[PDB]
Parts: sequence; structure tokens; C-alpha cells
Amino acid sequence: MTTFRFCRDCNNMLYPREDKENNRLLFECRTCSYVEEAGSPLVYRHELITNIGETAGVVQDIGSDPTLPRSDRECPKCHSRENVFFQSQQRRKDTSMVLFFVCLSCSHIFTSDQKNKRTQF
Amino acid sequence: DGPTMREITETIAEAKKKVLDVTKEAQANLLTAKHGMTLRESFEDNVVRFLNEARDKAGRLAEVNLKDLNNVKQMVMAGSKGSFINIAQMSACVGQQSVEGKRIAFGFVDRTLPHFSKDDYSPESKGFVENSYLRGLTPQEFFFHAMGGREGLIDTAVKTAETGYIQR
Amino acid sequence: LEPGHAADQEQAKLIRSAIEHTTLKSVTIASEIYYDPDPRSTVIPEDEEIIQLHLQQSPWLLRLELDRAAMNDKDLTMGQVGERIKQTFKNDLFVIWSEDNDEKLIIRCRVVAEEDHMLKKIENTMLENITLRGVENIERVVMMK
Amino acid sequence: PRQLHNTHWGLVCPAETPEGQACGLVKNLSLMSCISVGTDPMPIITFLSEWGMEPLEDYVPHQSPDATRVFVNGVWHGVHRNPARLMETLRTLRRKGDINPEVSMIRDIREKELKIFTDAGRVYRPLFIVEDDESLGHKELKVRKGHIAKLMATEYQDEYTWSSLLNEGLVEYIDAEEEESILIAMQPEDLEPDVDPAKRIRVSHHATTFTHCEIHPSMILGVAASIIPFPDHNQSP
Amino acid sequence: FEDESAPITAEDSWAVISAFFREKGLVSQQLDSFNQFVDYTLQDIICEDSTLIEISFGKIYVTKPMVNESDGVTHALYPQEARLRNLTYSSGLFVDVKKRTYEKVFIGRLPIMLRSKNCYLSEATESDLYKLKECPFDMGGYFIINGSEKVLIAQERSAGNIVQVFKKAAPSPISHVAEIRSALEKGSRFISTLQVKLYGREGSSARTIKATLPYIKQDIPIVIIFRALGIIPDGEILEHICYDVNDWQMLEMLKPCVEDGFVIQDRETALDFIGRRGTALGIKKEKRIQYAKDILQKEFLPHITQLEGFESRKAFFLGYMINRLLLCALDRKDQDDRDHFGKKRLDLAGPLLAQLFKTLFKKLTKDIFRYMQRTVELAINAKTITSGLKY
Ligand SMILES: [Zn+2]
Ligand SMILES: [Zn+2]
Repeated sequence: MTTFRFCRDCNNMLYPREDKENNRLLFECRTCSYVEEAGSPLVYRHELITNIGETAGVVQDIGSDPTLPRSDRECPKCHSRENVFFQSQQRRKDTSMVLFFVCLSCSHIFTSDQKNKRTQF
Repeated sequence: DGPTMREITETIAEAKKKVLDVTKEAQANLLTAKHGMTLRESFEDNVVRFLNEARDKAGRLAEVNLKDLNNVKQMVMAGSKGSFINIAQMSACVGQQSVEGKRIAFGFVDRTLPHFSKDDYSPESKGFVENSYLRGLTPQEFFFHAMGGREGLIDTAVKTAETGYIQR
Repeated sequence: LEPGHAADQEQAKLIRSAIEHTTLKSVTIASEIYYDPDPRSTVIPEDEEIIQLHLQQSPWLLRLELDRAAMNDKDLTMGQVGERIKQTFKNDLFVIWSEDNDEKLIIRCRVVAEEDHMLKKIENTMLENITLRGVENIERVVMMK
Repeated sequence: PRQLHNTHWGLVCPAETPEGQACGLVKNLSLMSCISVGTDPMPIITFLSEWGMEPLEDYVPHQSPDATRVFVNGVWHGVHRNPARLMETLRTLRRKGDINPEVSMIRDIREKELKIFTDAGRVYRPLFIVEDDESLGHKELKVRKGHIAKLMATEYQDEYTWSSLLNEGLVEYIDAEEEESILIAMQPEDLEPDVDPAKRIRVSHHATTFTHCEIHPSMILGVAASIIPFPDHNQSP
Repeated sequence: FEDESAPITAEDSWAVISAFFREKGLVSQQLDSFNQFVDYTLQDIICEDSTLIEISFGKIYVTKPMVNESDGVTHALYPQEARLRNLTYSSGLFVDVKKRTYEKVFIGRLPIMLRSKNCYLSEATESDLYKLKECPFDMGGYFIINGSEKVLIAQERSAGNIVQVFKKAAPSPISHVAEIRSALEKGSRFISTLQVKLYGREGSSARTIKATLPYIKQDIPIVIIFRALGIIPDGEILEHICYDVNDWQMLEMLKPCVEDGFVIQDRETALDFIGRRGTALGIKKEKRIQYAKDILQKEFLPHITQLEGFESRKAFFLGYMINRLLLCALDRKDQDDRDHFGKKRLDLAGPLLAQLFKTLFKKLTKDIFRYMQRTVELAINAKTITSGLKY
């Protein structure tokens, strides 16, 4: 959940700097003397068990992909029954076999995962 | 026998339904692995046990039904040539093919052949040959059985070469 | 297993989890470094309670979040995890963590001048070279009867 | 490299390989496979940018993120924002001969890539094309009986030809890489929507998306294995 | 009357396959490839290094097949007599040469494939094949060299111009690599391998990415290569690589790379960094900078372009490859399947004989600038081609 900042003048990357005196987070540039205050205090995250990428591929034309299986599940939003579906597109040994469905009318994505902790995808 | 065939075909139908539930089950995330064994490895282990245990029952079925004058059976009973697996594959069902200890893998993307749709883990899709040799194989099964076969012919040359050097 | 207790499925689990090598890595959902400058209160709403428990220190904070299932699937306490961390690092790193009842498992660490490199290496030491339970070299252990 | 790969389906024979050391490294072309001779890409390249392809020098990803990358013989030439239009046209053009038939074109829908190859050495085979529609209800093979008769008139006069079949978009050559983006029916009857206890079990069309159909499954074999009677009743070695 | 629009059935396949084989026969792979050699690739081998330092070759004609005799001399050769006589069913080659100042013509014998357009048998009827003593069922596609029928066996190789990523096993200090073998249809067949390497294994400290360029004796930090190509700011460099601004995981993996290139902040410097890794101490700066340019313009991804304005194109493609390497290191994509037959190419007669008659027309064209570098002032060795072919 990092977002990444660049110098307004150089477009080089910004690095963190503590404002020792007032106890605040700055990003500075190493190439200009530009600086700006930080948006959050999170500067680094490492997900060991990640979901980024389960849904990669979902694209306006997903339903013209003849190779994808189809089902008659209904979706939560449109109550339509035109889906395509696939497994997780992370390419792990340690993935579930859960399915991801894509509603072909309203483009809503949903899962067959009955322990869904996911909001987003 | 006609009746034996129908039993064999039901024996097989029931294993494919076992498979379909263990499928639906992993698909809803309700299956558990147990202990260092991944989900997908647990899935596979189970589907292969089902599919083997089907082969075998279907083969026991055929063996039983053959009479004492059945000349295949006479050879087997004498000990002079052939065994159960041969009855079985000839008359009841040839069974799961495998390459490196696993079901036929997805060598196109997410599929074993272009005649299947993606993410298909079913028996057909990964190498179960439901037919016996008498009945004949379909084209897909034919190609997966040749995959398998091929692995024995290579394994066999490597064994022969490996063994010969050890022996010396 | 020892001659008495060799048909205890439960005394066999125990023996499994005393041998099966376990690192922080295997229980840790995600690690994070936050700028959280004032070591007596917190920019993190949720750990208000954990800080609220304390009858020198870096403003940069490393914070790990552990998995309840995995922690109990290897008969691990927070206490033991923290104790592990601590006697690894000793006076050189300051660590406190969420108690057992607590709903979420959190470890939060700080150093004790350029101070985020140390942290991301420190984090790597955490996650890989800290033996929690078990014996080196032993990757899975399975029961069979 | 010794093992029979899924991707050799229809291109190399699954049976014919010598014993020993050469096992699996010597192969035989399937009866109907062919190999590209190579063909120059410059009219395809021109065509693409007539059709909206935007050149790499203009590309700014942050500003067109939905874009499909377009590659030709292995070179990224740019980006296109409706690759469905472009793709329906490219194929129409290859089905009529304006693009040479042995050119291969793959769109990968979820990878947002469109790859085309006009180089020599690619091995391929022909398949029937399957198109919705009709008018008459389902998806159907583009060839129909009237085509077959023209064929058999020609055989019997010994002028409608194999090439007539390519030219009219009835048949098209597909390589292993393009094979990944289609769905093929094994027999023409898998298109229409009490069995013989002695027949083998076939697992039906759970498929409404076929794009192609095999001409005949026995064409996966090569020369030698095409002389065995009933190979489908034999253990594979 | 049977409807012309009716759907076909399984039997009707044999009609379509008969039609394929009446057209193609059984060895078209052979024929189609030789035919294309004779008709197009030959002439293109002459228009690469056409000119020397003046003298420039144009058109080729290909004889029908013929023999240099024992005495009574030069004669049409049919394949029955070459078999029998230990002959070599060959035709000859004639270029169109030009002298011009700055400070027909036989060149050889080409073994010709039976039933190619050039061989007598391809036009012949069934009677004609019996008069010539050639079985009407023979199908062609081989050569007769010294009276023996010789077939060339298709050679399988990888394709070039394809990016492939691979993990590397355990004791290695790199964990993944992405590799292309860049190549040419026009130019030569000159084969640079770019590799793009991710250093440090899963959670090492600063995993970095470096590329191996040809003649450069150290791996170069990918950001320096981006700077030598003209893409300077971290932000532009990252947007050729990570085409999705919310992929904070990819971007966080490209931070160490930004640190590893931080010292080099402009193109000139970047070239120089490179150029010094290619040149000895002593070489002056401008010459070093130019060494680097020429490496990048000529020997880095040359399938793209080998000419001057073409830097955004290479930049992007290097980017793409680093995206591919990362998508695999982040476990989004599997390592590439080195056995997918669609990434293979099989080399038949034409290509095999162009590997050869290129190589050899390049010797023959080198003996022409030696009638000429020692000429203090139509004198060509034919045979070198003839017998390299046959040999
Ligand atoms: Zn700046
Ligand atoms: Zn919907």
C-alpha cells in the first residue's frame, strides 16, 4: 500500500526524511532541493501471503476469449447469468483452487470462495 | 458380459462423481490440506486415489466375470503369462495416465490440449482413460496414453544404461 | 515415540512441533515500517491498547502482523515468539507485542542517523534466520500410524 | 526434450520415434503438418498503423493503460486501443489471402498482447473454421456439403481445390502458438446440440465457443503409425 | 436434390484431406522450402554484400540441370543417369556483374532437389516419367550427390527474437534471468544474447537488476543503460518498465535499481561508464562514448533496428523484458516452458543451404577483393561454392 512519489522539478524519486524537530515525515529529492511533507506514515510493506494478482487479466474483452470456461451462476450486482470464470492467476504452488467469475454485462467480479476475506480483488 | 459392462461403467461413473465433489469442495475453499501438503497437492492425491480405485474395481469386475474356460484366465491361472492389470486394461478400463508421477500437465496455458477449455481438472482433461483397449481409445486419451508411454520408453533406456554401468 | 506414549495422537503432535523447523517467516502475514515518532502514543489506531500496557529509541517502527492459525498449528505463543526475537537482538532492539487474547497479533520493534537500512535488513534477519521452534534442517514432519 | 509435449498435438507423431539414444529427439511430422517458408512482414506493419496502431515513440503508458501491445516477429512496434477491431480485420484478411495463409496471429486477451509471426520454420496444420453463425441457430462449420461436392467433382474429373478452400475462408492453418488462443472441436458433430454398449465412451461438447474443428483426429499420426490398423486399441509402446 | 448449405459430417473429412494431398503431396515441407530458396533467398544473398572497395552483383539465373564432362563436354542430366553414373544433379549459377571505379558469369553448381521447379521431373507427365526411367510413385524431395540419394533432415532449434525468463537454482547469486537471442531475416545471421539478470535470491539485501551487453566486460545496472539511451529521470525510466501506477510491489522491487544507478545522472556519463567497460585505459573519452553508442546502436537488440534514430524502441523493449523478469520473481507468472513446440523452429533445405551458400558466397566475395588489393593495374574461383555445397 505504498504510494511512491517523484520530484515536481526532476521526476526522480523521493526518499524519506524525518523532520527531527517537529517529529514529522518528509520526502526529499536527491537530486534538487525539493521536499514535501508525507501523505502517510507508512513507508514500507512486505506481504508474505499476497493476493496481488489473483485477478490479473480482467479486461473489457474477456468474454470474447473462447478459451475460458463459462457458467450460469448469477451475480451479486446485475442478477445476470453470463460469466466467464478462472482460477487464481497468481502462479503459486500454494494457491487455493478457488474460482473468479466475471459478469459479462456489468463486469463485476465475484468468487466461489466461501471463506471470502476479500472486498476488492 | 453386458451386465458386467454396466457395472463397470457405473463403477467409473461413481468415481467421476467423487471427483466432481472433491472439486466443488476445493473450489469453494472448503477442503483442508494436511500438514505440509498443499491444497493442490491434496486435491490431486485424492483424485488420483479415486481414479485408481476405480480402475481397480472395474478390473476386479471383469476378472470375476470371466469363466474358467476363458483362455486369458487360463494363462493367468497357470502362471504362464499375464496378470490382473492386463485383464483389466484390456477389458475394463486402462486408467489414469501419468508423467512424472502426476496427472497430464497443462502444457498449453492452463490446459492439456486445445480441445478443452481452461482450468479444467477433471478426469478427461488430465489423462484418465475411461475406455478399455477392446473398446478403444478416443483421440485425446490416445495422445495422453502416448505421453505416458513415451516416458516408459525413455525411462527404460536410461535404466538399462545406469544398471549396466553399476553392474560393471 | 517413547515406549509408554506411542499411541497418543496428541503426544505425537507435540513431538512434531518440537522438531519441525519454524521460522518467523512461516507465521507472519506482512511486515511494515512506519514513521511513528513518539514512542508513548501511536499513529496506529489499533495498537492504542498494546502501548496502553506500558503493581534511547528510533521513531522508525517495524511492525509485523502474525497468523493465528499458523501460530497455534505450531503450538506457538506470542510470549515465545517475542522472547525469541528479544534474545536474538538483546539490548540492540526494542520489542513489544500483542498479548494472546488480543484478537490481532502484532509485534512492534525499534532500534536502540540514516535509520531505515538497518530496519530492512533487521527485517530480513527476522523473517529468515530466527528459529522459533524445531531443529535445523528439518523442513516438513508428517505423522503416520 | 525427449518427452511428448502437449504442444506437439497435430504437428509431430506421438508414436514414431526410434529406440535408444535418439528416443524422443528424432521425430516425424504428422500427416498434415507443414512448415512456414517465411514471408515479408512490411505490408502487415504498414497495415497496422493504417488501423490505428500507435507507435512506440508516442506511447505513454500512464495515459493509455488499457492498451494492447503489438509485436511482429518479436519486435514491439506499438500499442492499439481496440485490438478487437484490428484482430477481426487481420483474420478476415488472412481468410481471403490478402495476408499470406502461413502467417500466424495471436491475440492474448488477458495479457493485452497481439503477436504476429511471418518467419520461416514454424510448423502448422489445418483446421476447419467454425463460425456463428448462421441465420440457422448454432455455430457451424463454414464448409458444408455443397463444398464437398465441388471437391469430389474435381476428384472424379481425372476446378475446386485445397486452395479454394483457403481462399474462401473455410479452412485456415494454425500453429502451436496460435493454438493457444482457440478452442477446437474434435468431430463436426460436436457442433450440433440410449448409446451402443460396445462403442467407446465419448465425453460430450459442454462447449458453445468453438472456433475450429479438427479435420480428422487420425491426422495426428505420421506416416508409419498411419499403417497400423486399430492403433487406438493398442498399448502405446 | 441434397442442400448445398447443409452441414457436413464426419465422412466428408476425407474429401477435404484428399484435396489437401492432391495439392500438396506428402513432402511439401521439402519442396516448398527449396523452392523458396531458389526463387527468393538466393537472390537476397547476393544483395547483401553486393559491393566491394569498385564491382557490384545483381540478378541470378539458375540453369536447368547439366554436367561438366570427360571430353565431348556439357550436357542436360536426368536423374536416372546421375544415379547410375555417380553424378551430381546440379545446376549452375550466373550473376550480373559490374566494374565501376572508386579507390552472364558462372559462379557455381547448385545441387538441385528432385521435383523442385527447377528439376525436370516437376513438369513431367506419367508417360514422361516412365520414358525417363523415374517411378511415377517417387516423390522427390531429396538430392543426388555423387550418385547417392541424400535427404536433409529438418533441424529443430529455438526461435530467436523471443524473451524467455528462467529461475536459476539455489547456490547461484542470480535468481532469475531473462534472455533473448536477437537475430536477422536482413543483415547476416549475427546472434547477440542479451541477458537481464536479477541479483540476490528471495529476500537477499538490495536485489538489483543488471544486463549483459556484448563486449562489455561487466554487467551494467539497468538504469545506467536507460540513461545511455536517453531516458533520464527515475520516473520516466520506471514507466517504461511498470506500466501500472498502483503496482506498488513491482515498483518497490525496482528501488534498488534506482539506487544502483544513482551516480549516473546523464546520458554522457552513462555512455562513458559503459564505454570504459569496453576499452582499455588510455582510450580517450570521446572515443569511449562512441564505443558505447555503437554497442548500443548495433549490438544491443539488433532485431529491433541497427540504424540511428531508434532509442525509444529499444528502451521499451528492455523495459518489457524487465517487466517479464519481475512478474516471475513476484510469482505472478510461471518460468517459461522451454519445450513449447511453438517456440521452436525446424530448419529445412532452404535455410540449411543459405547458412552454407551465405558463408561461402562471403569467401568467394573476399577472393574478389584479393584480385584487387594486390591488382597494382572474368578471373573468379567457381568451384569454392560448387564443392562447398556438394561437400
Ligand atoms: Zn528533484
Ligand atoms: Zn453482474
